[PDB]
Amino acid sequence: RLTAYERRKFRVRNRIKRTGRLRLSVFRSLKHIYAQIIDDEKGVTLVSASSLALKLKGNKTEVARQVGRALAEKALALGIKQVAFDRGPYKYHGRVKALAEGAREGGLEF
Amino acid sequence: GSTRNGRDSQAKRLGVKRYEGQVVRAGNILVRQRGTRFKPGKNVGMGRDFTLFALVDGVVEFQDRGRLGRYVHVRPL
Amino acid sequence: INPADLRIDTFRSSGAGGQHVNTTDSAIRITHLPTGIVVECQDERSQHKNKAKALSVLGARIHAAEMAKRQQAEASTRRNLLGSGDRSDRNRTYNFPQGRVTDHRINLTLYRLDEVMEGKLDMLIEPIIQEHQADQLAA
Amino acid sequence: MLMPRRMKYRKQQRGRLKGATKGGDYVAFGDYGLVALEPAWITAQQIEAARVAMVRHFRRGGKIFIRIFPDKPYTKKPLEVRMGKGKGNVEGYVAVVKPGRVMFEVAGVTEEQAMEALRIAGHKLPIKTKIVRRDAYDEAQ
Amino acid sequence: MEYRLKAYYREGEKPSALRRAGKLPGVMYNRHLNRKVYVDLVEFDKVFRQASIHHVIVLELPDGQSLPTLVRQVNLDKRRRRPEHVDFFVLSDEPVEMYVPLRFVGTPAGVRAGGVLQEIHRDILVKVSPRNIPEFIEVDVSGLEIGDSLHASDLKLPPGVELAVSPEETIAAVVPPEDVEKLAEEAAAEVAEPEVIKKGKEE
RNA sequence: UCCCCCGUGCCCAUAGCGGCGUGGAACCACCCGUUCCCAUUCCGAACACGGAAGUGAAACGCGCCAGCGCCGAUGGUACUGGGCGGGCGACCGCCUGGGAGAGUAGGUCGGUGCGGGGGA
RNA sequence: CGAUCAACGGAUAAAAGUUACCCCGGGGAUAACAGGCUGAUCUCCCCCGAGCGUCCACAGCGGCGGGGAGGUUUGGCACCUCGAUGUCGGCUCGUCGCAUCCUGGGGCUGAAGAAGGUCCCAAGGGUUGGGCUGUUCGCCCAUUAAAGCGGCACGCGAGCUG
RNA sequence: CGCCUCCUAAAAGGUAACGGAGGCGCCCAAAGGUCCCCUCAGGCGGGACGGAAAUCCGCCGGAGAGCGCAAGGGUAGAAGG
RNA sequence: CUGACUGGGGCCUGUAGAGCACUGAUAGGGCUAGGGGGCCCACCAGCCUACCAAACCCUGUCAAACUCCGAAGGGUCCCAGGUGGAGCCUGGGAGUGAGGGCGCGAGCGAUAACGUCCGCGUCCGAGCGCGGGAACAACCGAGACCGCCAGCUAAGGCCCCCAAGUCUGGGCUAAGUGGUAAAGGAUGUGGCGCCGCGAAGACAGCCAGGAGGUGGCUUAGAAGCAGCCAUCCUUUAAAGAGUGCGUAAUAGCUCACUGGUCGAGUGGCGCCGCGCCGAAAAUGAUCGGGGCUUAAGCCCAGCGCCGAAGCUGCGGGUCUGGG
Ligand SMILES: [Mg+2]
Ligand SMILES: [Mg+2]
Ligand SMILES: [Mg+2]
Ligand SMILES: [Mg+2]
Ligand SMILES: [Mg+2]
Ligand SMILES: [Mg+2]
Ligand SMILES: [Mg+2]
Ligand SMILES: [Mg+2]
Ligand SMILES: [Mg+2]
Ligand SMILES: [Mg+2]
Ligand SMILES: [Mg+2]
Ligand SMILES: [Mg+2]
Ligand SMILES: [Mg+2]
Ligand SMILES: [Mg+2]
Ligand SMILES: [Mg+2]
Ligand SMILES: [Mg+2]
Ligand SMILES: [Mg+2]
Ligand SMILES: [Mg+2]
Ligand SMILES: [Mg+2]
Ligand SMILES: [Mg+2]
Ligand SMILES: [Mg+2]
Ligand SMILES: [Mg+2]
Ligand SMILES: [Mg+2]
Ligand SMILES: [Mg+2]
Ligand SMILES: [Mg+2]
Ligand SMILES: [Mg+2]
Ligand SMILES: [Mg+2]
Ligand SMILES: [Mg+2]
Ligand SMILES: [Mg+2]
Ligand SMILES: [Mg+2]
Ligand SMILES: [Mg+2]
Ligand SMILES: [Mg+2]
Ligand SMILES: [Mg+2]
Ligand SMILES: [Mg+2]
Ligand SMILES: [Mg+2]
Ligand SMILES: [Mg+2]
Ligand SMILES: [Mg+2]
Ligand SMILES: [Mg+2]
Ligand SMILES: [Mg+2]
Ligand SMILES: [Mg+2]
Ligand SMILES: [Mg+2]
Ligand SMILES: [Mg+2]
Ligand SMILES: [Mg+2]
Ligand SMILES: [Mg+2]
Ligand SMILES: [Mg+2]
Ligand SMILES: [Mg+2]
Ligand SMILES: [Mg+2]
Ligand SMILES: [Mg+2]
Ligand SMILES: [Mg+2]
Ligand SMILES: [Mg+2]
Ligand SMILES: [Mg+2]
Ligand SMILES: [Mg+2]
Ligand SMILES: [Mg+2]
Ligand SMILES: [Mg+2]
Ligand SMILES: [Mg+2]
Ligand SMILES: [Mg+2]
Ligand SMILES: [Mg+2]
Ligand SMILES: [Mg+2]
Ligand SMILES: [Mg+2]
Ligand SMILES: [Mg+2]
Ligand SMILES: [Mg+2]
Ligand SMILES: [Mg+2]
Ligand SMILES: [Mg+2]
Ligand SMILES: [Mg+2]
Ligand SMILES: [Mg+2]
Ligand SMILES: [Mg+2]
Ligand SMILES: [Mg+2]
Ligand SMILES: [Mg+2]
Ligand SMILES: [Mg+2]
Ligand SMILES: [Mg+2]
Ligand SMILES: [Mg+2]
Ligand SMILES: [Mg+2]
Ligand SMILES: [Mg+2]
Ligand SMILES: [Mg+2]
Ligand SMILES: [Mg+2]
Ligand SMILES: [Mg+2]
Ligand SMILES: [Mg+2]
Ligand SMILES: [Mg+2]
Ligand SMILES: [Mg+2]
Ligand SMILES: [Mg+2]
Ligand SMILES: [Mg+2]
Ligand SMILES: [Mg+2]
Ligand SMILES: [Mg+2]
Ligand SMILES: [Mg+2]
Ligand SMILES: [Mg+2]
Ligand SMILES: [Mg+2]
Ligand SMILES: [Mg+2]
Ligand SMILES: [Mg+2]
Ligand SMILES: [Mg+2]
Ligand SMILES: [Mg+2]
Ligand SMILES: [Mg+2]
Ligand SMILES: [Mg+2]
Ligand SMILES: [Mg+2]
Ligand SMILES: [Mg+2]
Ligand SMILES: [Mg+2]
Ligand SMILES: [Mg+2]
Ligand SMILES: [Mg+2]
Ligand SMILES: [Mg+2]
Ligand SMILES: [Mg+2]
Ligand SMILES: [Mg+2]
Ligand SMILES: [Mg+2]
Ligand SMILES: [Mg+2]
Ligand SMILES: [Mg+2]
Ligand SMILES: [Mg+2]
Ligand SMILES: [Mg+2]
Ligand SMILES: [Mg+2]
Ligand SMILES: [Mg+2]
Ligand SMILES: [Mg+2]
Ligand SMILES: [Mg+2]
Ligand SMILES: [Mg+2]
Ligand SMILES: [Mg+2]
Ligand SMILES: [Mg+2]
Ligand SMILES: [Mg+2]
Ligand SMILES: [Mg+2]
Ligand SMILES: [Mg+2]
Ligand SMILES: [Mg+2]
Ligand SMILES: [Mg+2]
Ligand SMILES: [Mg+2]
Ligand SMILES: [Mg+2]
Ligand SMILES: [Mg+2]
Ligand SMILES: [Mg+2]
Ligand SMILES: [Mg+2]
Ligand SMILES: [Mg+2]
Ligand SMILES: [Mg+2]
Ligand SMILES: [Mg+2]
Ligand SMILES: [Mg+2]
Ligand SMILES: [Mg+2]
Ligand SMILES: [Mg+2]
Ligand SMILES: [Mg+2]
Ligand SMILES: [Mg+2]
Ligand SMILES: [Mg+2]
Ligand SMILES: [Mg+2]
Ligand SMILES: [Mg+2]
Ligand SMILES: [Mg+2]
Ligand SMILES: [Mg+2]
Ligand SMILES: [Mg+2]
Ligand SMILES: [Mg+2]
Ligand SMILES: [Mg+2]
Ligand SMILES: [Mg+2]
Ligand SMILES: [Mg+2]
Ligand SMILES: [Mg+2]
Ligand SMILES: [Mg+2]
Ligand SMILES: [Mg+2]
Ligand SMILES: [Mg+2]
Ligand SMILES: [Mg+2]
Ligand SMILES: [Mg+2]
Ligand SMILES: [Mg+2]
Ligand SMILES: [Mg+2]
Ligand SMILES: [Mg+2]
Ligand SMILES: [Mg+2]
Ligand SMILES: [Mg+2]
Ligand SMILES: [Mg+2]
Ligand SMILES: [Mg+2]
Ligand SMILES: [Mg+2]
Ligand SMILES: [Mg+2]
Ligand SMILES: [Mg+2]
Ligand SMILES: [Mg+2]
Ligand SMILES: [Mg+2]
Ligand SMILES: [Mg+2]
Ligand SMILES: [Mg+2]
Ligand SMILES: [Mg+2]
Ligand SMILES: [Mg+2]
Ligand SMILES: [Mg+2]
Ligand SMILES: [Mg+2]
Ligand SMILES: [Mg+2]
Ligand SMILES: [Mg+2]
Ligand SMILES: [Mg+2]
Ligand SMILES: [Mg+2]
Ligand SMILES: [Mg+2]
Ligand SMILES: [Mg+2]
Ligand SMILES: [Mg+2]
Ligand SMILES: [Mg+2]
Ligand SMILES: [Mg+2]
Ligand SMILES: [Mg+2]
Ligand SMILES: [Mg+2]
Ligand SMILES: [Mg+2]
Ligand SMILES: [Mg+2]
Ligand SMILES: [Mg+2]
Ligand SMILES: [Mg+2]
Ligand SMILES: [Mg+2]
Ligand SMILES: [Mg+2]
Ligand SMILES: [Mg+2]
Ligand SMILES: [Mg+2]
Ligand SMILES: [Mg+2]
Ligand SMILES: [Mg+2]
Ligand SMILES: [Mg+2]
Ligand SMILES: [Mg+2]
Ligand SMILES: [Mg+2]
Ligand SMILES: [Mg+2]
Ligand SMILES: [Mg+2]
Ligand SMILES: [Mg+2]
Ligand SMILES: [Mg+2]
Ligand SMILES: [Mg+2]
Ligand SMILES: [Mg+2]
Ligand SMILES: [Mg+2]
Ligand SMILES: [Mg+2]
Ligand SMILES: [Mg+2]
Ligand SMILES: [Mg+2]
Ligand SMILES: [Mg+2]
Ligand SMILES: [Mg+2]
Ligand SMILES: [Mg+2]
Ligand SMILES: [Mg+2]
Ligand SMILES: [Mg+2]
Ligand SMILES: [Mg+2]
Ligand SMILES: [Mg+2]
Ligand SMILES: [Mg+2]
Ligand SMILES: [Mg+2]
Ligand SMILES: [Mg+2]
Ligand SMILES: [Mg+2]
Ligand SMILES: [Mg+2]
Ligand SMILES: [Mg+2]
Ligand SMILES: [Mg+2]
Ligand SMILES: [Mg+2]
Ligand SMILES: [Mg+2]
Ligand SMILES: [Mg+2]
Ligand SMILES: [Mg+2]
Ligand SMILES: [Mg+2]
Ligand SMILES: [Mg+2]
Repeated sequence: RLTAYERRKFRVRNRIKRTGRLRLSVFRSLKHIYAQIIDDEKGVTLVSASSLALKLKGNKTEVARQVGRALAEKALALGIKQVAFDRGPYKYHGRVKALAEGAREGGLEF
Repeated sequence: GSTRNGRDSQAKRLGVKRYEGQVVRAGNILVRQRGTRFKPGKNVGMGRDFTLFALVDGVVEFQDRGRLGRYVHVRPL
Repeated sequence: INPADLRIDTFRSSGAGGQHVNTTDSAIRITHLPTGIVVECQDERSQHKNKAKALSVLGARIHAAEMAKRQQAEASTRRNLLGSGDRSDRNRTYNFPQGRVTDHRINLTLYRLDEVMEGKLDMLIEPIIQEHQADQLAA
Repeated sequence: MLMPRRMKYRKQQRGRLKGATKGGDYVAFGDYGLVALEPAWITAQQIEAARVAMVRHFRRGGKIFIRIFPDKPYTKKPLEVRMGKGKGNVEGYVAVVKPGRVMFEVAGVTEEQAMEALRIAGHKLPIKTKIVRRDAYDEAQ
Repeated sequence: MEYRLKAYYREGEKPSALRRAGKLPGVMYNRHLNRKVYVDLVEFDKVFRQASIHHVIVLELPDGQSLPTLVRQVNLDKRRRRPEHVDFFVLSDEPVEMYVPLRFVGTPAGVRAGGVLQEIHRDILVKVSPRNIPEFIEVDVSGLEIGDSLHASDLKLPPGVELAVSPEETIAAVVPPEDVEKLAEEAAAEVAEPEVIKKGKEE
């Protein structure tokens, strides 16, 4: 017995995995937001970023954008340029969108 | 006395066409099937009739993933 | 149609057909030993298509001859009970002048036409039933 | 007599009679059993004649268990047709029986009664039979 | 009460040769051991017809050991109706699931009225200690009419023995007898010809 | 490199059902709101945003339990590639090599890769 | 774009019957007769013993089922024969089988006797004349010890009949 | 009489008979493309007209529904709404 | 050198078998809708079941078009062995496109056909050349280049026809079984194995008794042989309220039974052997014949021999290859 949340999660992720690009996964809790860039071909996380690790503070949307910029900076340092956005169970909107936009501003390619 | 039967359709010659370990070129049909008895794996596309074919030159590999199904892959050479 | 009373006679048919009529028998000719009815056919070429019609017409006479002897028995009986003497004869006469319901079998006359020709009467048949015991019993 | 109340298909290929029974080889209900010693298609006519043979011996009393069921249709072309023109019509049903099957079982009855009833029933069947009584080997199954 | 049976170890001997020599191949095992054995056929038959799977059989091994076992499985030759293999379950101090004979005490009143006592279970599955194995379990069937039934819930269990089947499991029933008076209606009973289940645009 | 939690993968029920117990510092959840972005064929349930008074009740995580589900030998057999025989046949045997399924003993209330936050 | 070219690789744009008045080329690659293989059907004999037979399963019977025999029926197959194997019935002449119609011997009998029933042995000889019908078959008349059943290319047309 | 599905087909493919069973000669301007969102049948209990079955509520539920039509394969980690 | 075939390794499969998780089938229970029949009722509720009977469950089963399972095998690829009247590639020339028997797997048929239609194989076809099978295309043996008055074998055989043992060791069968068949029947006969019953003397014969209450649902007058319902008990063996003659009245004989006798084993399963009945068709019979009985039959174990156009020896021909 799965839920709409797990089904929606499998649905969007399976489609992402199929293109073979490195995936930018985003987890969004009530307080924080987390992002890890994953090589599903080895099952390994390459670069990480989160509000909980950056001690970010204020408005959730502006916070997300900043963790997005941070993830980009650390990614480019590793030669990671092209990526595929994994919105998971979340609509592309608000905080998740902000993180994506922040990642793009940093030169991350998608 | 007569028959109300006597009909049958042409055999369709479905099945796997390239077995695990076989050297294929991009485009080689790997499996002919009805529905997804095998699912497309790495470097394997699927046509509108569920046909699996190689996307790259390489070697065929099969994999049984339980409830996730059986997959056909091509490993580049 | 049960077989213990049937002797079936086979042999060659009679008429056109060529060398097949000459050689192959194919003329079934059954004989129903208890009733005596003999229905015998040669119409289709096979004696087994001929066996079918032979059996299917023996029944049509085993049933016809029994239904006769039973309806011949139904008219010999009924003709006696009703009696052609329906001018004035056998059982009872019902007076509507003076109400004398009488049965000439015994004699017993009474005025119960009101209670009989307007209802039941199971007790006024009793003497006709009782006088008919002592009719048989005493002799 | 015995025949399926309904079926998915009217007519059935004949198949084969290889080997000992798949199952049903041990006494499972009554005290004595009638075991088949050679393979055959057993007709519902034969089954019911064996049954009637047993109840008419018991006269009143006992319990008979029939452990084979004729679900296989038997086909025969009309007399005097030639080959072809399709499969013949269903004329009856048979129970496929192979060596070792317990076909009938009796209970509630003395030994001599059980021996005699099953013997007479064996005479109504187209195969050699053997009378057996319940064993620990049977209970252990 | 308790039976003894000389057993012997086997290794590479072919089972066919053993049985042609009058020896019944077998295996003896539990969670600690597993050994290929064989016993003399006629000797085992004398024991098993009494012991069945209900009473303990101790195996007198050639190395001097003596192990208490229960017969756990007997494979029958389907054709010849003869045993070809035995599983001996080596018993130990732990409680064990096993089958215990049912003794149907009394004559059912339905039987007095002409009925028949159908003995659905002649034993019952039970968890119990090997030191605690009863010989039977009595059951009072004299109250059963045609057609009444007893279940495993109605079983009075002795001390230290625990029912291992659902108490809903029926264990006996008193059924109506066979009767020639019914033959006449059964022979003149007409059967409706079998209906074929529809396929395609019919279903 | 150890313990807890949060992500995300692998094995594809030995991982599930049920029952019980446990956890809110942290994390996660409910939770508070519905101004704003966004949303309901009605409904802030969901989706979404802004929040932090409360609660681990639900959910989730972590334990324990074998009633169910799942897994499951070892023996022996069926069947059989090849080789032979027997029977008038329906069919039955022998040799050599392979070898089930059901059942029995038993096994299981998961294991593991990566990256986070926390703890020693 | 125009195909029930649906006989769906679709001979013409355009097409049904009859021949006993018949013809040729072929085939025993393929039917009808006979044989053969088979034995479903046919005949006969067994197995079981439900029940009948006032009583009594088996004098005589034999429910439902079971196993055979034969190769006389009608079929199945298409194996020799289509550069020919003449077919029904009758006549003539037989010969053989025995599952025996008579006669001879015998067992049981619900065998008093006489006459029967049934079963065993037995194939030596015998087994009538007529009416009807092309008939085989069958019905009928008058008899009889009896009025047997089958095989032989349903014996027999280089013997006849037609 | 052509085409499809299943079997006979003897675990690759293929495989005959006047063998066993069913369908096709269409359909859809959305019943198509792409994004997003949603999960069924059935069973039990609750519920005005209202029932075996309208709609509503709750619990149980891996797919036995649905997928335009035959059958098969496939399928809710959608191909279904 | 890539071939058929073979070794290893990977993968593909849903058959045999088996199973019942699905589709259906399914007997017998349990449990329980729905009806049915019976109660009490219509006040609408209320009770019975051994009638039928959905689901569900248990026991027990079935299936080409059912599968939770699932072989042996097969296919295909890779590396290897494999130099063969092998393989690939391109051209020239065909013939064939009526097949048949056998073994196995099925369908059809009737678990009929010297039947029919497929699959795998095989042989005939074309090996109607050779040895065996009495004779006989396809069963067994065996692929004939020619010559030999040399040898070794194959199937099959070794008493005579008729080449080779009237060979050797232990059995079985009296039916000429062998030398032509089924259900089923039968103290034929021969083995094993395993239970009963057996010292207050058995089975079989002689001997003495073998009774008393003596009637019932009870009657077509028969307590006991008349149809049932009957099965109590006793006169200090303890002898039926009854199996065979009279009976819609009785005798009397008889067993089961008890004792007395004379002086030694008896019955039952199960596996196996070999025989018996069941067993009737048409020109004259017969296993090929003659003939065969501790076999000249059958089973087991042995040594030897005969036996072909197979193999060897010797000589020759021709082609190919190698010198
Ligand atoms: Mg939320
Ligand atoms: Mg038709
Ligand atoms: Mg067909
Ligand atoms: Mg067609
Ligand atoms: Mg085809
Ligand atoms: Mg085809
Ligand atoms: Mg097909
Ligand atoms: Mg395949
Ligand atoms: Mg498509
Ligand atoms: Mg496509
Ligand atoms: Mg692998
Ligand atoms: Mg790969
Ligand atoms: Mg005429
Ligand atoms: Mg003509
Ligand atoms: Mg004819
Ligand atoms: Mg068939
Ligand atoms: Mg039959
Ligand atoms: Mg048939
Ligand atoms: Mg015809
Ligand atoms: Mg014909
Ligand atoms: Mg046909
Ligand atoms: Mg048929
Ligand atoms: Mg029938
Ligand atoms: Mg069977
Ligand atoms: Mg029989
Ligand atoms: Mg079982
Ligand atoms: Mg985690
Ligand atoms: Mg707590
Ligand atoms: Mg919890
Ligand atoms: Mg907290
Ligand atoms: Mg707190
Ligand atoms: Mg607002
Ligand atoms: Mg604002
Ligand atoms: Mg708050
Ligand atoms: Mg909690
Ligand atoms: Mg969650
Ligand atoms: Mg298992
Ligand atoms: Mg094993
Ligand atoms: Mg084999
Ligand atoms: Mg066979
Ligand atoms: Mg083997
Ligand atoms: Mg082996
Ligand atoms: Mg298997
Ligand atoms: Mg297993
Ligand atoms: Mg678990
Ligand atoms: Mg849990
Ligand atoms: Mg994990
Ligand atoms: Mg990994
Ligand atoms: Mg950390
Ligand atoms: Mg046109
Ligand atoms: Mg049409
Ligand atoms: Mg055409
Ligand atoms: Mg045309
Ligand atoms: Mg077309
Ligand atoms: Mg055409
Ligand atoms: Mg075509
Ligand atoms: Mg044409
Ligand atoms: Mg044209
Ligand atoms: Mg044209
Ligand atoms: Mg034109
Ligand atoms: Mg025309
Ligand atoms: Mg035309
Ligand atoms: Mg013309
Ligand atoms: Mg004319
Ligand atoms: Mg004319
Ligand atoms: Mg003229
Ligand atoms: Mg003229
Ligand atoms: Mg004219
Ligand atoms: Mg002319
Ligand atoms: Mg001509
Ligand atoms: Mg011409
Ligand atoms: Mg000509
Ligand atoms: Mg011919
Ligand atoms: Mg032709
Ligand atoms: Mg012909
Ligand atoms: Mg003809
Ligand atoms: Mg002809
Ligand atoms: Mg003909
Ligand atoms: Mg003919
Ligand atoms: Mg002729
Ligand atoms: Mg001829
Ligand atoms: Mg002839
Ligand atoms: Mg013949
Ligand atoms: Mg016959
Ligand atoms: Mg015959
Ligand atoms: Mg014959
Ligand atoms: Mg017949
Ligand atoms: Mg006979
Ligand atoms: Mg008899
Ligand atoms: Mg009588
Ligand atoms: Mg009598
Ligand atoms: Mg009687
Ligand atoms: Mg008789
Ligand atoms: Mg009869
Ligand atoms: Mg028969
Ligand atoms: Mg003939
Ligand atoms: Mg004839
Ligand atoms: Mg014919
Ligand atoms: Mg004929
Ligand atoms: Mg012909
Ligand atoms: Mg011909
Ligand atoms: Mg032919
Ligand atoms: Mg001709
Ligand atoms: Mg000529
Ligand atoms: Mg000529
Ligand atoms: Mg001529
Ligand atoms: Mg001539
Ligand atoms: Mg005679
Ligand atoms: Mg005489
Ligand atoms: Mg006489
Ligand atoms: Mg006399
Ligand atoms: Mg007299
Ligand atoms: Mg006499
Ligand atoms: Mg006699
Ligand atoms: Mg006699
Ligand atoms: Mg004579
Ligand atoms: Mg004579
Ligand atoms: Mg004569
Ligand atoms: Mg005359
Ligand atoms: Mg005349
Ligand atoms: Mg005449
Ligand atoms: Mg005249
Ligand atoms: Mg006539
Ligand atoms: Mg007349
Ligand atoms: Mg006279
Ligand atoms: Mg006389
Ligand atoms: Mg004559
Ligand atoms: Mg004829
Ligand atoms: Mg004749
Ligand atoms: Mg003639
Ligand atoms: Mg004649
Ligand atoms: Mg003539
Ligand atoms: Mg003539
Ligand atoms: Mg002549
Ligand atoms: Mg002539
Ligand atoms: Mg002449
Ligand atoms: Mg002539
Ligand atoms: Mg004339
Ligand atoms: Mg004329
Ligand atoms: Mg196929
Ligand atoms: Mg297939
Ligand atoms: Mg295939
Ligand atoms: Mg195959
Ligand atoms: Mg192909
Ligand atoms: Mg159609
Ligand atoms: Mg859309
Ligand atoms: Mg629902
Ligand atoms: Mg409701
Ligand atoms: Mg309501
Ligand atoms: Mg409702
Ligand atoms: Mg579906
Ligand atoms: Mg439809
Ligand atoms: Mg090479
Ligand atoms: Mg190769
Ligand atoms: Mg190769
Ligand atoms: Mg290989
Ligand atoms: Mg099978
Ligand atoms: Mg099932
Ligand atoms: Mg089961
Ligand atoms: Mg089967
Ligand atoms: Mg099966
Ligand atoms: Mg199949
Ligand atoms: Mg299958
Ligand atoms: Mg398994
Ligand atoms: Mg394999
Ligand atoms: Mg292979
Ligand atoms: Mg391989
Ligand atoms: Mg090589
Ligand atoms: Mg060559
Ligand atoms: Mg060649
Ligand atoms: Mg070369
Ligand atoms: Mg040339
Ligand atoms: Mg040339
Ligand atoms: Mg040609
Ligand atoms: Mg031909
Ligand atoms: Mg052809
Ligand atoms: Mg052919
Ligand atoms: Mg062939
Ligand atoms: Mg021949
Ligand atoms: Mg063959
Ligand atoms: Mg075959
Ligand atoms: Mg087939
Ligand atoms: Mg038959
Ligand atoms: Mg043929
Ligand atoms: Mg044949
Ligand atoms: Mg055949
Ligand atoms: Mg052909
Ligand atoms: Mg030729
Ligand atoms: Mg040859
Ligand atoms: Mg050849
Ligand atoms: Mg020849
Ligand atoms: Mg010869
Ligand atoms: Mg010779
Ligand atoms: Mg020959
Ligand atoms: Mg020869
Ligand atoms: Mg030859
Ligand atoms: Mg040569
Ligand atoms: Mg020599
Ligand atoms: Mg030799
Ligand atoms: Mg000789
Ligand atoms: Mg000599
Ligand atoms: Mg000697
Ligand atoms: Mg004799
Ligand atoms: Mg002889
Ligand atoms: Mg003889
Ligand atoms: Mg016998
Ligand atoms: Mg016999
Ligand atoms: Mg004997
Ligand atoms: Mg004997
Ligand atoms: Mg009485
Ligand atoms: Mg004999
Ligand atoms: Mg000797
Ligand atoms: Mg020689
Ligand atoms: Mg020589
Ligand atoms: Mg040579
Ligand atoms: Mg030389
Ligand atoms: Mg040379
Ligand atoms: Mg050469």
